[PDB]
Amino acid sequence: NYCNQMMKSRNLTKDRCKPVNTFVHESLADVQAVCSQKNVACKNGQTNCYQSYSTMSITDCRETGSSKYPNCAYKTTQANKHIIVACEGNPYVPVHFDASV
Amino acid sequence: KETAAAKFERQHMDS
Repeated sequence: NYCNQMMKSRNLTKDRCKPVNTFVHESLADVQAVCSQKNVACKNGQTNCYQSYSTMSITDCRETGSSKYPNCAYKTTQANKHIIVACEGNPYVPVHFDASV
Repeated sequence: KETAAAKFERQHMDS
């Protein structure tokens, strides 16, 4: 499936099985634009997080309960949700994915 | 090598 394929390709499951990972299907510029949108607090308490005004297309990749390195197995769940990312640097761009509502 | 913004792109971007 898409998750097992993209996780491997992006060097995410080549040397380990990462429990979860979300892929955003919007242009990179549109995602970077979120850093100037709705300012909220990151679950960790920090406040350099921003929620997207609109929902975006995303694919949630979750490891099955059976997955074990080297045979990682993922469950693919497509959806449209508001993304929340932590921004920093100059330019101000996303460095962490916080959640999706 | 890989900056934090670069890593976010490799890990989560799939336009």
